Amino acid sequence: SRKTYTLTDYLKNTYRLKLYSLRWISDHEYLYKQENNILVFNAEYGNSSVFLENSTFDEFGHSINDYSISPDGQFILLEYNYVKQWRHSYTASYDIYDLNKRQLITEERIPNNTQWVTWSPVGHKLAYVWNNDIYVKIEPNLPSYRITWTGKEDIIYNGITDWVYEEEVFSAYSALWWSPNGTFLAYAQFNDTEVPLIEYSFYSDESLQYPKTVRVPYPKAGAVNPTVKFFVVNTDSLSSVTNATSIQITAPASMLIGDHYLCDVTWATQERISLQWLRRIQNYSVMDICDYDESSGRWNCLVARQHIEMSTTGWVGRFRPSEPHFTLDGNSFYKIISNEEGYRHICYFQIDKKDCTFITKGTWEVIGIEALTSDYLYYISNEYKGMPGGRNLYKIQLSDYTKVTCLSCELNPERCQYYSVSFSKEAKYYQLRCSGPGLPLYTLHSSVNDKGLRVLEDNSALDKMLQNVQMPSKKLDFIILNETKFWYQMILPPHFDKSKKYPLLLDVYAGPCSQKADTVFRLNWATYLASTENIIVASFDGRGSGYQGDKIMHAINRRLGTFEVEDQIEAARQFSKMGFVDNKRIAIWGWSYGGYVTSMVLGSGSGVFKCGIAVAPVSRWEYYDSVYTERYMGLPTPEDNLDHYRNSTVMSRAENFKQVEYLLIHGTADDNVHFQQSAQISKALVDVGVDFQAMWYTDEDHGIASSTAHQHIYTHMSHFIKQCFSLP
Amino acid sequence: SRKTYTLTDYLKNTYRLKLYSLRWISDHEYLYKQENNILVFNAEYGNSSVFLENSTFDEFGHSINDYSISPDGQFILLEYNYVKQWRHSYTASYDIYDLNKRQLITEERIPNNTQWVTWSPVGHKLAYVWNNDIYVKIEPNLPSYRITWTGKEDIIYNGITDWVYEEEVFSAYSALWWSPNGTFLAYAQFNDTEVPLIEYSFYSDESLQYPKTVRVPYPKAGAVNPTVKFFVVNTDSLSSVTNATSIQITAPASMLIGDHYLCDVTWATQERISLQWLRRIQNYSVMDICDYDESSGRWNCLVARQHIEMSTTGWVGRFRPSEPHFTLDGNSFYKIISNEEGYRHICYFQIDKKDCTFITKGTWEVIGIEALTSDYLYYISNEYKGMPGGRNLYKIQLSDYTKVTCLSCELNPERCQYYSVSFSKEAKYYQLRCSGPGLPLYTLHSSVNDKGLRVLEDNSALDKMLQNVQMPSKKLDFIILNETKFWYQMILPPHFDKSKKYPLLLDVYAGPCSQKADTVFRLNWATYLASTENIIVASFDGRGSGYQGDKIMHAINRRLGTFEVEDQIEAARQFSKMGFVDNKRIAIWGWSYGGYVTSMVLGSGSGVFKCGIAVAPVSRWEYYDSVYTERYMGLPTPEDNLDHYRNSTVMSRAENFKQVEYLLIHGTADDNVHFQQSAQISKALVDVGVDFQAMWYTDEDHGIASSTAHQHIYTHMSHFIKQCFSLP
Ligand SMILES: N[C@@H](CCNC(=O)c1ccc(-c2cccc(C(F)(F)F)c2)cc1)Cc1cc(F)c(F)cc1F
Ligand SMILES: N[C@@H](CCNC(=O)c1ccc(-c2cccc(C(F)(F)F)c2)cc1)Cc1cc(F)c(F)cc1F
Repeated sequence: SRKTYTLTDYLKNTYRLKLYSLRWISDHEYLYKQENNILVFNAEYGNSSVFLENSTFDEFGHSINDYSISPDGQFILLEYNYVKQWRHSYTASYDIYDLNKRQLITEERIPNNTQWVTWSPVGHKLAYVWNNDIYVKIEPNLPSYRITWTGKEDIIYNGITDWVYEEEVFSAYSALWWSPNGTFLAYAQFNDTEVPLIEYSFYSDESLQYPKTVRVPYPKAGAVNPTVKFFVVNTDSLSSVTNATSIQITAPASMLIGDHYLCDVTWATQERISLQWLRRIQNYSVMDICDYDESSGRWNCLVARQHIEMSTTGWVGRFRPSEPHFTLDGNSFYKIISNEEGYRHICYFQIDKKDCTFITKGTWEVIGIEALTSDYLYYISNEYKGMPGGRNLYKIQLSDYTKVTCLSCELNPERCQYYSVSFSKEAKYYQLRCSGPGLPLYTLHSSVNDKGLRVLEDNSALDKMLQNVQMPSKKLDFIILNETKFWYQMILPPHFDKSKKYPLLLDVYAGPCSQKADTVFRLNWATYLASTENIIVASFDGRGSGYQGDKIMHAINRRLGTFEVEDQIEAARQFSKMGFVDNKRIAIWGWSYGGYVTSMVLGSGSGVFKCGIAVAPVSRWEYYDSVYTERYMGLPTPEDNLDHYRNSTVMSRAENFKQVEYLLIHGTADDNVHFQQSAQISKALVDVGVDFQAMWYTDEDHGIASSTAHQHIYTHMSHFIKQCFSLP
Repeated sequence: SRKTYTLTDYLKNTYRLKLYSLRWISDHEYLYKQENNILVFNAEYGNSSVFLENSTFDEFGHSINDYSISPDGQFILLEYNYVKQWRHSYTASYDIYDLNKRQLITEERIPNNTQWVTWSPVGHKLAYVWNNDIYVKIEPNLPSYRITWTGKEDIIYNGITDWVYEEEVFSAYSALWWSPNGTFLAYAQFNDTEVPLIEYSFYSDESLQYPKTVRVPYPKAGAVNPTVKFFVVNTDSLSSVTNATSIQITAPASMLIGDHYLCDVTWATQERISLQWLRRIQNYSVMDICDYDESSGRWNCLVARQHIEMSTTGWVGRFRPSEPHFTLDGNSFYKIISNEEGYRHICYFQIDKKDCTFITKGTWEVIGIEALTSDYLYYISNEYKGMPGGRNLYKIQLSDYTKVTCLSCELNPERCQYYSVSFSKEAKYYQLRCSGPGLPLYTLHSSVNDKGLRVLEDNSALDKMLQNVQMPSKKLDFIILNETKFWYQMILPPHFDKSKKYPLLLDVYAGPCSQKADTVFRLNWATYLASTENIIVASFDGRGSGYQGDKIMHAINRRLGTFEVEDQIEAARQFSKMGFVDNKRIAIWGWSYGGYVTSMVLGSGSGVFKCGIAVAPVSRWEYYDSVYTERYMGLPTPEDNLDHYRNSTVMSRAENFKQVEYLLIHGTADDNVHFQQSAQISKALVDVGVDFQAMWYTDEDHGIASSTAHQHIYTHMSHFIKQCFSLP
């Protein structure tokens, strides 16, 4: 093949991966969009066709960002006027459409700048947050009853996460939960009153004559956190002329003794909701189970049905403690927790019994509980071929815990080692989403039979074009460092000749529970570098990395900026112990956590690496947010861990940068890793007379994700590497 | 010579220029400091010796930043605890010392964080500003009477300039004027109430967990300006138990019709003070002369003793209108104004007569009036050898306006063509400060005789070492472009060979009234470039440039970002029309205004220049301060000049940067040219997919002047140039 995967291929998206994005609404009915056409595929027969023609909204009057169909097939929510806030959060505008009655509503509309909105999980009620206050609407035209009255901007958050909760805990803007009926609106309240603010400049269009100052309630390590109250309200019994009563659920006693976060809300039954609470020191959590006193109107969390989760070697959970899965009756649950040997497995609990029973075991981990039937529990794990880089669907028999069937391991062993799954309601049917090492492969299935009905997308189009191009290949292997196996992955250039010396780029993330070596098919920067510029792009999962059990993962506990960084160096040495590395031309790079590691590595003065790029790096843990930082580091106080805190900064390593070429890039409106962190590094290197290279990106955040800038930054970075490696 | 002026020579200050910094206190007595020793040289005889021994303060207890001896020889003010604000402004701490009585005061001390402080011009009174309010102290231990009560931070300024006045109008923090007696404290009041704020981040020591937001009352072009009131108060008649009465002087009527600034305060006599007022549109100024009604207690500005200054071709004054010089009686004054042909010359005014009389004329300008006697007026001009790059002391006979004696032209024609002057009281004796083309040369003189008593410093030390080093030479010449002569200066490398092709660096300022080509000796970056890296470093004074009369200077009126930029390009062409320029290797660079021009030139797509560095550049005039920007551009409104404003941005030229290599540098804590200005450029270039090089400087201002950073920046820029020119 004469052609090659080029920078412009990557940047302009020459070769598209096709996804198959479906959405179940019954136990056999899902949706697929097509040239604006919302079809409804019937997995049971195949006699699928129109649900909503593409032209239905050619007159609508606005560009349509997203849609939500009420579960009861009666309405469609129309999300237009999208405006991003943080990672998950945004505000939008919303119109409701009567499907049964070919008509768009016009009365008692859902207001512009709405923070969140969602259907009741059965029926067609609407919960919406606007101005920090929650509103309910039983019918798509009746006035909305105001649940909360305390919403103040950047102080009181009703039904929605503040910044830290958004990013660190829940990964959504939304702090609302429906009871599977439609009766109860569970919601949390966040008081940011004494949280400090991060303040940075936003410059906007050329036209804006004074830069605006952005101000964000953001708790850095050891600062004052937000506080949380949790409430439940009845939706049915809602007088259109009395301010509703929301029954607060107070937390456990072991929690109220001090700083705590709310770290899970999972409903069990129509009148039973679970909560999990985490202490500010995140090695101790508790789960409450609370029933509705149908005569009293209160909520009762039986001290005898609490369940403690804790760790002596580390923190609780991968990032947070896992969610529980309740059986129809809601008297027992399944939950992934760490076992005695330190492996995340499925433990089966009874509401009232302290001890659970491990219904899976071994040297490997459960990734997620996916669905639970009367007969089976389905879960994804990296058990197959002893490979933590891999993902598969498995099936366990409820009536017998040794009847484990792998549903995916065998379908396409060569093409498909990284599965994910989407189940129909009642888990009647399921989609498998294969992500590598071959091209993504979407296929549909029936639980009952296990037989593979239909191939939904096999990307053979993409595959056609790829035969024309000199693709890199991808080695996934381990090396042994103690009696421990540490996985790496290399992206080998085309026609890789093991006797030649290739230049190597060490691509780094390295954060707690990271996994940079996997079986996933990717078309990114690395592809352009290997293919066109004949650069091996490595990645390595050392200590602190996840899915290999608490011994590797918690190795980094209270010691961030150490083993993970050192393993990264070690890994490089080992690649040059192999024979294909021009050890006069090893580079490093990374973004976010991985920019930090790349900065630490460069400052280590191991003289292994020539140059390096840090994108949006952490430079000092006291600058990052409390909930992340503390999870690993605890409190920056001399009675706690102020020592490793002060010992793990990039600035303290500035002298050693004399030995390297360094490119530092930061977006200026990074709400997350504040430009501050990069500004401190620069100042440090300036103070010590080290030259380096810098780039900022005006009005850009942690993603540097705008079309123009993403192009600019990968371009810029490309030259830097080429220059560093001397490539004409 | 084997050695060369190296980067490290420039950066580490290998070769020092010696100054001779004296301060007159009588008509024959001045001071010189020596290894901490404050001597007093008696120019009359020479029998000079100790005034204050170096050890006098080895016990003082603080590091001493500065000192001020009261005019009546009785006290010394001790300024310690210096803390910079803007260009001139700062806060400090002050102790008073009794010279007559070998004792440091301890009672009713001058308070920490004092904004300004000054002796009465005769006697030993003290005026001090603190918390925006003025305080007077008749004796160094008696309580201080509070003159003003309205001082509010960042809103009310009594006795001190706000940001824009500091930088643009007066060039001091101080808005206080003593009457030559010690009777009257004239002061101005600045109301910033509706001035917008510039807000930027300041990051501080590593330790500061949240960056601080700096907020500064700063009016961008066409924003709401500060307003000014002016007051006079009697110091003598000051009850220690009645709030003083300050007599407001209101402005003229022609002023109060709209926006205006106060643009000069010069006292005439013990009971007569001059003011000048400038309209917000700065082509019209008025001067008030005001006498004290000794019975009334008012101030009277006789409408018949007003004097209008205005321009049809430009703005009034070089930057502001010039100060007046009053004769002993205070009934007439001398002032530099522009003549009928557009040359800044000395016009002689009578208090009551509209017209003045030009007592100098020609194609050349008066730089400044230096002293006036009963017999002579002394002034500096660039008249000699028709050279606007030169500065000389001249003398005119009051009794006869043709008796013009040049006091300096002839002393050392080869060494000395750039003089400045310091006069004793009554102008009995004078120091000449020669600044080039030779090594600075400081010499003392007597007015009466004109004979050169003593050589004070001849830098022959510096001259010794320089004979060891391969110094660059400096050609200063003109070229003709229309029937106009435009001056340039080249810094030629050692052993310059006119038949070889040298790479050329065009060093740019180019702003209104700029002069980059002069006879001054400099040891800067340019020196290292020419000497060591054999790079010609040129500079060129095109239209908009000063000291050559209103026709060149006002050429740029309402057209900033045009002729000045174009002439810069033209200049380059002309250097490559000569034969020593490798025209495949012309670069451009500049700081502040010059950063702007460097950016416009690079954006011109004249493909004359290969690379270029912009330090701290203006990028869009609507981002700069009102008082500077409006002086040249008027208002950014469609009924005014919104057109040239919007047509003169660097962002609009972003496409053309594809043709060049570009280095953009900004300090992040630039209170002056906000990092905004650079942040908008970068954004523009990213939007048009242009690659460039960027460097920010954490917590640096428009000076990038901190010791570590100035080193870093000149280092970084050096590599960039070398790289661009391919120099090993
Ligand atoms: N801010 C950090 C986010 C880390 N959290 C997660 O990735 C994450 C991912 C998933 C979940 C999550 C959400 C719902 C349910 C679960 C559950 F199933 F319970 F495990 C987990 C919780 C947290 C990452 C980060 C880390 C850095 F060091 C840095 F500099 C920048 C960064 F953005
Ligand atoms: N702000 C600009 C000021 C340059 N200098 C002056 O304006 C100035 C202003 C006033 C005077 C002055 C002060 C006292 C008395 C007199 C006079 F009375 F005229 F003798 C003039 C002398 C020089 C410089 C500048 C210009 C820019 F374009 C830019 F982007 C940044 C900058 F800092």
